[PDB]
Amino acid sequence: RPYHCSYCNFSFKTKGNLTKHMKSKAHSKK
Ligand SMILES: [Zn+2]
Repeated sequence: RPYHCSYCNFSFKTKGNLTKHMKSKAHSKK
């Protein structure tokens, strides 16, 4: 999908959600 984590394979539906992943201390402060 046009929304795949920059690490995991957590495929979201929109930027808002995907951002929620990068938002938390997941792993993408870069
Ligand atoms: Zn991830």
